[PDB]
Amino acid sequence: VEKAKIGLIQFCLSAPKTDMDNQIVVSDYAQMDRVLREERAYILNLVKQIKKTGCNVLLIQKSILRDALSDLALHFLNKMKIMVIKDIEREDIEFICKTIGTKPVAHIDQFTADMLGSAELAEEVNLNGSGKLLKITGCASPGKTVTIVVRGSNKLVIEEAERSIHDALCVIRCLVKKRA
Amino acid sequence: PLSVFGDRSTGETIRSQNVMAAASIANIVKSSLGPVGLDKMLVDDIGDVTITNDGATILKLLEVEHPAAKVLCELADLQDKEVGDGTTSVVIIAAELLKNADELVKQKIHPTSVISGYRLACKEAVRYINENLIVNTDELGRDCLINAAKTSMSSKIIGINGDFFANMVVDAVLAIKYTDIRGQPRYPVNSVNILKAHGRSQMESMLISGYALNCVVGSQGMPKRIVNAKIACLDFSLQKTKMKLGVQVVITDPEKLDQIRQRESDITKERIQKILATGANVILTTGGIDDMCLKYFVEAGAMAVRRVLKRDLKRIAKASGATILSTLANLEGEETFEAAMLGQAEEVVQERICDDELILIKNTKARTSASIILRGANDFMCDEMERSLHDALCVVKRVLESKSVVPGGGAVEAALSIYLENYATSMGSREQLAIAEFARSLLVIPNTLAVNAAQDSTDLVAKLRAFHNEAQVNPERKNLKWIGLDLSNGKPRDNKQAGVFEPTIVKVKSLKFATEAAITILRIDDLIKLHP
Amino acid sequence: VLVLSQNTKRESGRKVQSGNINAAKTIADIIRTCLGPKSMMKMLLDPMGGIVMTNDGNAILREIQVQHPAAKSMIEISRTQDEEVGDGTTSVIILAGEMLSVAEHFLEQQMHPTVVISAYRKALDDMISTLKKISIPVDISDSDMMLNIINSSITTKAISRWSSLACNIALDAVKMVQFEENGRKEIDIKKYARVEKIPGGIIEDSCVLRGVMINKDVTHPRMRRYIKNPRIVLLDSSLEYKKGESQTDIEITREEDFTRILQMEEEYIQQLCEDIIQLKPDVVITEKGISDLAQHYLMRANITAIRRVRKTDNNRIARACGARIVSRPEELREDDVGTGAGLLEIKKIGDEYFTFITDCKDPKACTILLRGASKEILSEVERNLQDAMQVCRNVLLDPQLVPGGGASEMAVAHALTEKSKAMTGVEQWPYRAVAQALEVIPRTLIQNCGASTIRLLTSLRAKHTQENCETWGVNGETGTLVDMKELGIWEPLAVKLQTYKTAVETAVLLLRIDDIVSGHKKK
Ligand SMILES: Nc1ncnc2c1ncn2[C@@H]1O[C@H](COP(=O)(O)OP(=O)(O)O)[C@@H](O)[C@H]1O
Ligand SMILES: Nc1ncnc2c1ncn2[C@@H]1O[C@H](COP(=O)(O)OP(=O)(O)O)[C@@H](O)[C@H]1O
Ligand SMILES: [Mg+2]
Ligand SMILES: [Mg+2]
Repeated sequence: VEKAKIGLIQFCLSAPKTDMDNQIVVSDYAQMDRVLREERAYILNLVKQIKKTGCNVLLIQKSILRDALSDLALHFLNKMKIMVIKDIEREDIEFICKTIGTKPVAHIDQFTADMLGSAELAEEVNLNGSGKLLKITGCASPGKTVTIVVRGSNKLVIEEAERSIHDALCVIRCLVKKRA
Repeated sequence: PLSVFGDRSTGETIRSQNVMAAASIANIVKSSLGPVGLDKMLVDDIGDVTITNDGATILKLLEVEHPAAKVLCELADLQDKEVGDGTTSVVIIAAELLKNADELVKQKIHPTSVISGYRLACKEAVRYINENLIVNTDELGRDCLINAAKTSMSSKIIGINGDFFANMVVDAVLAIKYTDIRGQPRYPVNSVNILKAHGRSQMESMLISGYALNCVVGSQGMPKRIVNAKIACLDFSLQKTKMKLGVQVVITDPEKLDQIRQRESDITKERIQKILATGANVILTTGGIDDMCLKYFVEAGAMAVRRVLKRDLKRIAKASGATILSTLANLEGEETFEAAMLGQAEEVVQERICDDELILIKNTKARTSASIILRGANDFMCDEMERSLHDALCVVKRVLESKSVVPGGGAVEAALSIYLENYATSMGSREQLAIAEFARSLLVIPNTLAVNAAQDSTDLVAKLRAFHNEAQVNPERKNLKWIGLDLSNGKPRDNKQAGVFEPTIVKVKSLKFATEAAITILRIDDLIKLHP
Repeated sequence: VLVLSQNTKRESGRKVQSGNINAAKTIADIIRTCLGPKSMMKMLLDPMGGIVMTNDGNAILREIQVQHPAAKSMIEISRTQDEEVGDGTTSVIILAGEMLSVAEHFLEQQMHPTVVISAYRKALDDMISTLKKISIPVDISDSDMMLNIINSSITTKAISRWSSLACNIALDAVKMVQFEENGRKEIDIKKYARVEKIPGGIIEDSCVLRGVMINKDVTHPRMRRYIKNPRIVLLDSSLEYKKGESQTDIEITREEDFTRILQMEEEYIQQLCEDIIQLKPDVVITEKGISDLAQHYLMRANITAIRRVRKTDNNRIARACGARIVSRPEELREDDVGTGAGLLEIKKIGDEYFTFITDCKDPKACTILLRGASKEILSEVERNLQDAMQVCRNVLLDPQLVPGGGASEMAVAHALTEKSKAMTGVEQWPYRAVAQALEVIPRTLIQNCGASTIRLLTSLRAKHTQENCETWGVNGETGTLVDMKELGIWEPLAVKLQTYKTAVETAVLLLRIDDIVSGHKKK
């Protein structure tokens, strides 16, 4: 993806479920098809409202009470050429908001185009044989955060390198705080 | 004193134990190095036999309980996962380097100087490897890949019959080449179907031009030979419709229950009629298909395959140019099926191969696929052939990606040892002995190759060293560096024109990994084990 | 205590090789008893509590529990050879044992196994070339030649006194199973030839039928049991009122709701029955269960119904008549009705009702009716018939013939001996040893016959030394040399080629082991 717009989503994209006990009573032969047609129309309207803002990289948070993304919404987003990354925890929200500079959105009525973050490169990399990795480089309004990738042959060597890096960072912090 | 409640060791006790463990690990896998060594055999506790000699599998299936051996095991696993070839040589080199550094440590020498000397020697060997490089595209090209595949398949069960297997691997690699940014030649592996079926021998294992499926037909009334068919990729269950958990049915009028029950079965029929409205023949489904839905495909004269894997369906859709549709929904509010996203196969013939049957698919019009059906004797021979084929494919991929070849054998190690010996005269500090130990550790591959061949080792090593010393000095004899090692008779020959061919990405990575392992293990001198 | 591995045992190479060779020799000496027409039958005792009395070389091997990896590999290759062609289960084991025995002599002479495997492959290539060169064609239209081939192939089993009819039965079964559906692919899957075993009667009453046999009975005694030319229909759904699957609830508040539902159920049942009757059926073959209202509605129109049938039985019925199994009663149409039935009689075979459907026009699925004494004899007869059918299928698939007995082996040995005179190096001794090892089949046949190994062996060698005697074999009934052109013993070439390839592959796999590491508790 080239020149993408990252967007944070804090709501699910599945069947509408209320906070109370809801149920659908079917008594006619056409209601079984009418319910599915209305659900498909609602999903299409949600996809069109998401696509109208011009987003490219969608970030959906983790949900345990209900499904955050169904198969129909995923297929529609794939047909609309939109990358979906449905794997965001609830602890790294502030770090992402400070790094990419994107305000969290929890309702489709406030998902305005100006609440998105401008990105210059949103691509993924593949190693020789140890899983995939996602990297985001290029931001219009960067923050004061950074990340360091530690490699190595064994996990013990990686842990030792991480401990050495942490010790060096603590030493630099102490030297800056003491100014002596 | 010191309330620890556990066994501890301080001094030369833990170092000697680690040295003995490394020596035992090296000697365990020292009977399958080179094309002269035989295979191994691993039996569990229930009677299952496993015959392999790749190196990583032997270390994985051995139940290792020592940390010093677990480090070598995980290092070999990482080496096999990275490149794919050279899993035992790196472990042997690391064990020899550890044994050589133990003697220096026991000689009242600080391990820091030894580690620095080993790092300097590794850097010098890495810088010297790039000097001796041969471009594969500057010579013949086609005759080098065959030699590389024959060398990679020289220490396996198909050592004699390696001429046809090399050509088959080359053809599979040429047919599996994908198209991307058209900047670098990418050759992805793990994309062919390797089926293991007993019956015929090894010469009757031809290469199938297309993708193969390990599934049978659904109903017996469906045909098994359709010429010029259309492949339909689906990703949904083709059974009866069922409501969700939050949607119940409260019958209040008896004049509608029969209509609802009829519509529950007519919806699937209408969906099948809308799917088959474009004239589809080959229908692939990942989920299960009910018995009522198969009657429509039987009466329409089409094929319906169920229980299809996701990777196989993805590869079929990529080769045939189709698109896996998870649902029939589009940009509106009606389920419609178009004919623009359908396959176009040549001929689908379900041939019977030893009792069980399998569906064969030839090449299409978008891309070209390939599949190799290896035929062995029992079950261990098929697994060994599959492992050898995977190793050959990985070696060919690494060779095509590196665009360079290095004559393997007992030549590169001897040249590196000579270069390190000639470089130790410049380092006048305490790192002079470390470079010598690093150079002597690299000479353990020809020693093991001569020991496995049951021939003279000292005389051959001396002859190789003299030849390398004569080829180093005097620029008039610079063509003697490609001697290699011929274990068939016990005399040097030409290892560059028609001998051993190996890529350059295997030696450098293995040497760096062995050096890193030796460095991270040599810095251990205190073991503390707590009581469970 | 610091240890590297717990509960692990490692051996050397020479000891492991000697143990594997001894195990292979023991297996070959145990299996060499069942060979030739003068062999004896064996019986096993399975842990279930039965008796397995047969004479096949693979059935005795599958009922023996071993612990050596070499024995397991031998059992595996024997089972693969049996699943491939069906014939030559003992010959491959004997050949592998003889190859191991003649290779241990060179292995004891500090010789590397790489050259041994190379010589074995070079000899296998020449053996395959010679067997393809000495091939003899045969026509597929001559029924007498096929009958003689089947009789010579099954002359070893106990059916040597009844193969006069078993050969014709197997030929008819092979001719009926062969069917070409769509395209140009002639399949020959042996799944529509159900071989039923019924105790009692004489062995002469066993004859093939032009149809199928269902061990069931009618649902009502008022139905017909003997129809001339009926219209047998097939179904796959249930003819009863069952529940749904979307979790539906019925909330009633009036009075006539229960009666209305009970009447609607009967109305739907009657509508389904009329939809079945509208096509004018006769014999209903359904896989589900039928209640009482549908049975009464079918009896009102004089329609027969059969309950509880298997899927394979339904497929055989559909292939015999010519109809198809349809699960939609509303869309049965006319083309899905089979009219190939010509007889439907239900008799009693010892307090048991059996449905017989024969007198078909052009049936494609036959049912072999076996009548014997107990169960072991019936199982042996079924196994012999299956082996004969597999041999006939392999012959029809590849019209090639080679001289049976020990003529082809001696010819190949003489060819390899004459070809080894132009070789040099150290590859001539194994090339001659593998040629001299091919005489293990005629030697065993002579030992089982007249026990004159040396004399008959040197006589056959002197006979085959000539340049015009390549079909001279050894008779397994008398003990004298007789040409195969006047006897009538022939074997398929593909079976011998597969046996040779399997033996060579097993020898190669066994001649490359030098370490046994056992004790890791799997994974
Ligand atoms: N045909 C051959 N001639 C000479 N040396 C060979 C030949 N094949 C392999 N070797 C050598 O044997 C060594 C071991 O290779 P191999 O046993 O295939 O497994 P690995 O490469 O993983 O150690 C290699 O370093 C190679 O140089
Ligand atoms: N009547 C016979 N005349 C000549 N050779 C025979 C006769 N019967 C059996 N043989 C030989 O004995 C060998 C063993 O045959 P058999 O025991 O029936 O099956 P298998 O080949 O599976 O052991 C065959 O290769 C065949 O050539
Ligand atoms: Mg290798
Ligand atoms: Mg037989």
